[PDB]
Amino acid sequence: MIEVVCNDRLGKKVRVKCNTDDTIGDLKKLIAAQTGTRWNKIVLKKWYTIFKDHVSLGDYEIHDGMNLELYYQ
Amino acid sequence: NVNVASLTQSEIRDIILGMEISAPSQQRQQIQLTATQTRTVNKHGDEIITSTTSNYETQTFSSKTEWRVRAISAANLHLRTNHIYVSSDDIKETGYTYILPKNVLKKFICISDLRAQIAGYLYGVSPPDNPQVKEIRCIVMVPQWGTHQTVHLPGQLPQHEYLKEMEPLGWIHTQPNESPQLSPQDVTTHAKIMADNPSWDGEKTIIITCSFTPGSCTLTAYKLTPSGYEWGRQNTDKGNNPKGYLPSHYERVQMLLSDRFLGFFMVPAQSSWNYNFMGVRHDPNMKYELQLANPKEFYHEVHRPSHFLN
Amino acid sequence: MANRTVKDAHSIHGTNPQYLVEKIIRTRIYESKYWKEECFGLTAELVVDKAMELRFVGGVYGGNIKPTPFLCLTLKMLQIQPEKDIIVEFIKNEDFKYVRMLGALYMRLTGTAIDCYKYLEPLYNDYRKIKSQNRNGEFELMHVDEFIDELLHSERVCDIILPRLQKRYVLEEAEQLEPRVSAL
Amino acid sequence: KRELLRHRDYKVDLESKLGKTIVITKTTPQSEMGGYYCNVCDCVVKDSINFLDHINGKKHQRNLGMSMRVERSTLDQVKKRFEVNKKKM
RNA sequence: CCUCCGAACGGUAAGAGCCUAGCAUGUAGAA
Repeated sequence: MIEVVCNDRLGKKVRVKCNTDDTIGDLKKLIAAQTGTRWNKIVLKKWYTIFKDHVSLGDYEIHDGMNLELYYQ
Repeated sequence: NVNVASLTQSEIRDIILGMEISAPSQQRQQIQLTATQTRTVNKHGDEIITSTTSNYETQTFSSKTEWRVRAISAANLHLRTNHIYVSSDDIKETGYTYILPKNVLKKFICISDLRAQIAGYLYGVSPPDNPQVKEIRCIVMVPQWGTHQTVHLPGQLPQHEYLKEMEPLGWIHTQPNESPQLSPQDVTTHAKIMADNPSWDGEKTIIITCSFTPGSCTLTAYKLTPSGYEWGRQNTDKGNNPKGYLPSHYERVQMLLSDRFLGFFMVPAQSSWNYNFMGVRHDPNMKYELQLANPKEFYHEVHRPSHFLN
Repeated sequence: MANRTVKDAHSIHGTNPQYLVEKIIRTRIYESKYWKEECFGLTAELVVDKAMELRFVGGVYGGNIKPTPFLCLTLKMLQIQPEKDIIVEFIKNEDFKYVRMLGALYMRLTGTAIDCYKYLEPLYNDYRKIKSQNRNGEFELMHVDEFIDELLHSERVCDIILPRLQKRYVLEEAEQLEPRVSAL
Repeated sequence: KRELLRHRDYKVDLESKLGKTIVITKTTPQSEMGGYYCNVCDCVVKDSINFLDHINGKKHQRNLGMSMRVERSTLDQVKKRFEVNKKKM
């Protein structure tokens, strides 16, 4: 179970444990649990690149400790 | 191949002492403006249309499939009709033996392009007292567009006053490359001709594949068997290699060409026979009236005029 | 500005009516092509013209937040603020369904609880099929009664947070609305 | 004296010159330069969306003798629009 | 048995160049 930091630089910096087999939807659900924003209202970016919900975390190579930029929809 | 007066002082010193370094094509110096409109996205992915001028993805490819490159290759095609590699097939007088006219074949070979399939209905009555000497009267070609393997022609068969005295010997088609067998497209075309045209008789039908050989042409006479003809007519797999083909579907034909009989040539009365450059007319409902005229250039000014609009 | 609220408008729910759409989605609408091409200088006459050409309803879709034309027209009316009876003419139309649902959504965002119930409960009797675009861009076949049920029961419709409706039984116990007489 | 803003009844030819390459020399004017040109504004913009921002801007509409005020249509106008489309189809 | 899970900053290329914004105001004197 890898651990990903999902950071909003204004301030929402959150720490989320997740599986590698998890899709981005499951990670968004965990971020929703730990932030209060609804999971379908959360965008995970890499400086401009939007991670898509149907792709597993292993495919994106989101490894244990990596930061993901938190944006909203 | 240099100029001795153009040599500099150090150039002469290097010539006398040792040698000089060359420069291969693999050595690349990757170390006016043409605006281009491209459908891109912005940084946020908003699907915009931009007009750029930086020459960094502008290298044109233009290889083997361009109208300009194909036309340049078609240039000097008349000089490639010298070594006419005829095919001595094993046709032991099955029906009317192939006695074709040399002038008509020479004109047809030099008037076709080696990019798409160019074909034509070669029909003609047999000569006087022809027991095993079929008559290669002339080839009539209507507007059509051809693929890399088989050429699509108009649905309606030819019907002309000069064709009243001529019987349909078969259909000639020039393949892109050489192949020691009838292609699935050729078999499908033969089956369609036999099913639709009553003049495409079983033993009376032929296929003069005037393919493009290496350096010269390759004229192979072939015929379709009854069962093979039925299979090629019902074969819905119209690709380069369909499923449902057997070696018995086609057989060779023993024939030759001579210049004694000056054959005719059916040209289009309305538009040019080679209509591949304009693919908005080669449809199945084509009912055109042919005429007694020579075939037009494969890339003539009227064969594909749409490129000249720019 | 093409997106400023008209300067002869009310303040619906205490705020600028355009603010009834979430700010992120408001901005995403503002930078869309449909809002800049097909939603400029529109009056309440031409909102009808664009509305009859709608082929689906929905909010936003894709990894990028791309508004649908339906949501863009909703925001355009929130900007224009057409009169109430114009919206009743929108809803009372029976031939073009998407115009009716567009008017119903505007009424839901804008009208009070009495207006919302009184004007949208008659639409439970409409069972015409409709296209609705998912978040992934796909299209699903819903029904007009299901859309009205989402308007009157769900917090979020077309990815818009809706103004909070008073529950029906509170207005019923206040005599302001007679019980919901169905078609059965 | 500024008239009210009117909705454009014509479609915009944003997609018209895709692939159509323009050779740009010194002597070429801005009219035939790459991108989009506001003949009313005499300005060049190199995005479709940025050109849309321009033709939806205060300065472009000012050059047309317009304003940022939209006509308030009435009941009968909307009703007659409904009947007009009903008749047309 | 062991449960204390922190954060922000030290992360701006400098230019050119054209377009539209948010802004965000604009309510006072007078003949």
